[PDB]
Amino acid sequence: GTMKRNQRPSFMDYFDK
Amino acid sequence: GTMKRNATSPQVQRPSFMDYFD
Amino acid sequence: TMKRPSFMDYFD
Amino acid sequence: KRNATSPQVQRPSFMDY
Amino acid sequence: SPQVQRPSFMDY
Amino acid sequence: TMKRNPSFMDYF
Amino acid sequence: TMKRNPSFMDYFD
Amino acid sequence: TMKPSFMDYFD
Amino acid sequence: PQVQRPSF
Amino acid sequence: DLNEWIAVNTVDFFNQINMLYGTITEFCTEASCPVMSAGPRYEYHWADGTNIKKPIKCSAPKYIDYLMTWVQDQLDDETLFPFPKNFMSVAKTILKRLFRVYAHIYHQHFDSVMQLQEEAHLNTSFKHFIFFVQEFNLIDRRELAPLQELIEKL
Amino acid sequence: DLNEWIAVNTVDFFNQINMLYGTITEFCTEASCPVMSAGPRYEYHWADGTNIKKPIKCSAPKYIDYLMTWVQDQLDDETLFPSKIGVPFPKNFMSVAKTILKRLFRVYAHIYHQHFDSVMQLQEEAHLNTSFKHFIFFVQEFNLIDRRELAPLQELIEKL
Amino acid sequence: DLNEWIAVNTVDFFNQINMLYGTITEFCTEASCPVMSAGPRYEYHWADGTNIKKPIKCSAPKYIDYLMTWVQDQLDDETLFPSKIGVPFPKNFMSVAKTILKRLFRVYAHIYHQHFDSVMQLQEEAHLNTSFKHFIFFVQEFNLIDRRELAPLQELIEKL
Amino acid sequence: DLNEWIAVNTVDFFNQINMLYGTITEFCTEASCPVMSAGPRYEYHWADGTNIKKPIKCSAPKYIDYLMTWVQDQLDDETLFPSVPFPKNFMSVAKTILKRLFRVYAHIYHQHFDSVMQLQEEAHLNTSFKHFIFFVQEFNLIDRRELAPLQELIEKLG
Amino acid sequence: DLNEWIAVNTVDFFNQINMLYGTITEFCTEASCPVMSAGPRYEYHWKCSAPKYIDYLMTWVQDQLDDETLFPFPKNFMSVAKTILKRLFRVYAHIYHQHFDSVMQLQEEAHLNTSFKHFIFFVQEFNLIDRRELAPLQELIEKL
Amino acid sequence: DLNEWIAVNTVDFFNQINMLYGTITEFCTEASCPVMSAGPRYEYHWADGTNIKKPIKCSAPKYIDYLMTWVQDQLDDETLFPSKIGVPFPKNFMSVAKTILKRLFRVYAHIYHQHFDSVMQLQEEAHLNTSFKHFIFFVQEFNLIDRRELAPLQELIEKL
Ligand SMILES: [Zn+2]
Ligand SMILES: [Zn+2]
Ligand SMILES: [Zn+2]
Ligand SMILES: [Zn+2]
Ligand SMILES: [Zn+2]
Ligand SMILES: [Zn+2]
Repeated sequence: GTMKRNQRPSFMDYFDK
Repeated sequence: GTMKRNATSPQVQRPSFMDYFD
Repeated sequence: TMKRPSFMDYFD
Repeated sequence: KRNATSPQVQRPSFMDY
Repeated sequence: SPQVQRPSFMDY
Repeated sequence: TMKRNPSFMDYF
Repeated sequence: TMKRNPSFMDYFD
Repeated sequence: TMKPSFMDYFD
Repeated sequence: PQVQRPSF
Repeated sequence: DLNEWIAVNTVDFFNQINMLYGTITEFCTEASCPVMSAGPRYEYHWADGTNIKKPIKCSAPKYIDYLMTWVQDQLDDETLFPFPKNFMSVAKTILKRLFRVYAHIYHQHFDSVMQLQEEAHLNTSFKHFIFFVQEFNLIDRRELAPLQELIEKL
Repeated sequence: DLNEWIAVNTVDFFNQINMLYGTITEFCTEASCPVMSAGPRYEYHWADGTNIKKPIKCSAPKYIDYLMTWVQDQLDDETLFPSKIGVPFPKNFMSVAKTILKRLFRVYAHIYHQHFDSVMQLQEEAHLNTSFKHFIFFVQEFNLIDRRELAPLQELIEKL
Repeated sequence: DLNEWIAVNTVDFFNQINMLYGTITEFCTEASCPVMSAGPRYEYHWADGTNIKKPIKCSAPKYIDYLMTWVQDQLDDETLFPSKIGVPFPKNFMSVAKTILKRLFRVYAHIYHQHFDSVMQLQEEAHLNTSFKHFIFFVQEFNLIDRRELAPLQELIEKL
Repeated sequence: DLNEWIAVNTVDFFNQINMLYGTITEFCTEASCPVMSAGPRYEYHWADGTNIKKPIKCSAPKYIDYLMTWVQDQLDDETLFPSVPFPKNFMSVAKTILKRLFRVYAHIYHQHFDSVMQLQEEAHLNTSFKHFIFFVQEFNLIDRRELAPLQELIEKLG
Repeated sequence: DLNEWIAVNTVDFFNQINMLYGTITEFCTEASCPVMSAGPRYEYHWKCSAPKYIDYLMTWVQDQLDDETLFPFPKNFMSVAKTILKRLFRVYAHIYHQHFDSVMQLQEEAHLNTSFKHFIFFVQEFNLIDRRELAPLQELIEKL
Repeated sequence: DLNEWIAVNTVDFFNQINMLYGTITEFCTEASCPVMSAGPRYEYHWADGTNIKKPIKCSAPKYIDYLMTWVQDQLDDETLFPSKIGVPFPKNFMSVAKTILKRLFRVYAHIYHQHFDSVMQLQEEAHLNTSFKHFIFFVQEFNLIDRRELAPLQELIEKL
């Protein structure tokens, strides 16, 4: 397949306000 | 008289600009 | 260039 | 000198604009 | 109906 | 225009 | 020429 | 008027 | 080679 | 002394209201405002005593038009605005009627004002206006009814 | 960076306008729309003006033709719309973008006032509204059109 | 755009200052005020761009005379302050307004510094204070005068 | 009708993503991004193609390059995008493009969002992404599983 | 190495202090600040006024910075540098205590704090000022 | 007025950079640095002085040499950087400040890329980093340099 699946993402912290 | 006081329907609602001052 | 109420019913 | 007046400068009304 | 394309970033 | 080198402020 | 014996710190909290 | 590994220091 | 701005 | 202060302020607020009303005049129409009003509860009919005795029920655009012409004519009257015996009486009637333009704008066009981002300007002008008339009691509490809750907040 | 954003959005809404008008071109004729207007109260006259320094009174379909051809000519101008990161924006770019957007706005105004019936008949009102909403938010954030030009749709703008 | 609001305020305060200055014109003379000043520390020199360039050190009554006609000439200048919506504000308008407001401020300072005694005798302090407060609120909200220019009355401004 | 709508939107977001990726293209390199990914759990391999089996493992810079080149030619195809009616498999093609364009958003948010904020383009990326997601939602042009890498983000925008 | 760093910092902050004090020199008068102090509990002698001390100070500092034999290093250079920085600190202390309200009115609180922060981290870098001299602003410093 | 604050910092950082480069100028030679660069991808040519127009390809020692004399000359220009309170900032001042800061940045970039080794030997890593952090925090707050120019240190800028 062209799409593969294998600590929170850090950009989400920008939205937590 | 130049100024007339009506008797409004009770369906009338608070003017929009008052909840601006809320 | 620039010089001198029907559709608005849809948004009410 | 003696131009100590109150001009009371008016802007035109909304009509006439 | 143009559907104007800006350039691919790799070209840009 | 302007060049550098109070008895009313007592009221306040 | 220094010798010992809060009007702005309210700004910082 | 306009056209490497020092960043290892920050680890 | 320092540049100090004026006092007053 | 006191007359001159009222005169200059009367002229100043004439300018401010015309500027403010100017921002929404195209949105104040025969269809939108069939009558001069400050909410459903308060409508005004035009009269100036000399030309119009029996007050005419007219639209907000037309009422305000009649008004500003009437007001503008007096400001240009050297016998009234250099004082005459009746100056205060003249000033109060002007101020009393200019207030109604504020009332119409708040009630009928406040959304357009905010959209045009002129709400602060309107409020600042109104605040200055109300404080001005209250100090010298140039307008009766009865006349201020349409905006009394707002005035109390000031 | 701010320029690049203005550029891509200017192109994007231009594409959106041409698509939307395309769906209703049959309803916009010389007979249906003898002049460029956004209701009886608002009429517009075309001028380039380098090619035409005297505003022309023409029909809505033809003006839109002048408009869209005029706008596209500028979009294809590399000195205005750089195709390379190595070519800087002209000093007046924003002024140019503002002028385009000011005139692109008039197409929304004409469609809403004279052909909204036709838009709905095609069941494309949401798309028109979606396109317009994005457009208005873009121009307001960057002050790309003065309040006086936006008059014909003030009530609509207030609702969005 | 903010041009009309700034315009009406500039006119309004212009009217107020002449009224305020008018009440004390009898107390402002060549002997009392040989120069335009706002305390010993602050003297001002007059220079209108069209007639007088190299600034003149002159008395307070005359500077204000030079000043008020100068400002008024601009107010009666249709090209600067449009009486019609179809005439735009000039591009340098904002800059013009600031210079007017900047010089108008100096009239407050002189009245406060040298003639507050006469104001109090007339029991006219509230009018001056009210006018001044409103004026300062206006120029500060829009940064129409540089902080240094406001120096002569800084302590008073802080109390407001 | 709906086909014209998908057409302009596909082109528009193609434009928006390229400018946006363009702003950080120098910071997306072979060393920084050895693989095309959107967080540790989401990796992508490039494929074009026909009997897709053992597609290509490539870098993020190269993957995105391969992509835009692939997308761009379809956009230039008059038989697909009339500048002539739309072909029947048009929808499927648009879905494949939109599905793959999404991955650039995902990569940028996951791997280069710090650079975006420093460049002061956070609002622009968010605006573009919001519009993009709202567009695909109306017609389900991307299934919920494909949107997985940004599902938490998608929830905040709405 | 270290001498050149302190020199440039001393010169740089000298520029900053004069600019910052400059925004309020008119409002710092014989009447407003009759003495050099940073609140009632902390007074400094060069007795003279706050306006005069800083004038005495900055003219004195200016002479040192222009001294090629001091600031091209002499062995006592460090002590001289420590002496200067210690006194420059007193201007911060005075401004915070006596004129902070006026600063915000002019909207320079951010600039003063930034200057102060950079300054304090600098003197702390080499402990160029003893803890006791920094007493008048002790509460502010930990918050930074 | 924002101008006085920007002035001292421009002066402040000009001083810091000359000092820092001073510590390693002997290790920056025509042989070590045949061109002014900030990593392999970034080379700079000297121009927009009115003396030298056609950007000249030269070594880093010379580029930095031409730069600092040019910057210093502007600082000593009373018409550009007023030494008097009674003298206003020129109308184009802000623009002048940006060009200086933009090129001053290039010295940071060159030192980091080509001379960080000697800096660590001198135990000056903290000093260079402290100066740069202050520099970047200053320029970002007032948008004095376009980010496109800041590319050579983007990764470093993010960690601070
Ligand atoms: Zn109305
Ligand atoms: Zn039509
Ligand atoms: Zn006088
Ligand atoms: Zn990457
Ligand atoms: Zn003091
Ligand atoms: Zn080198």
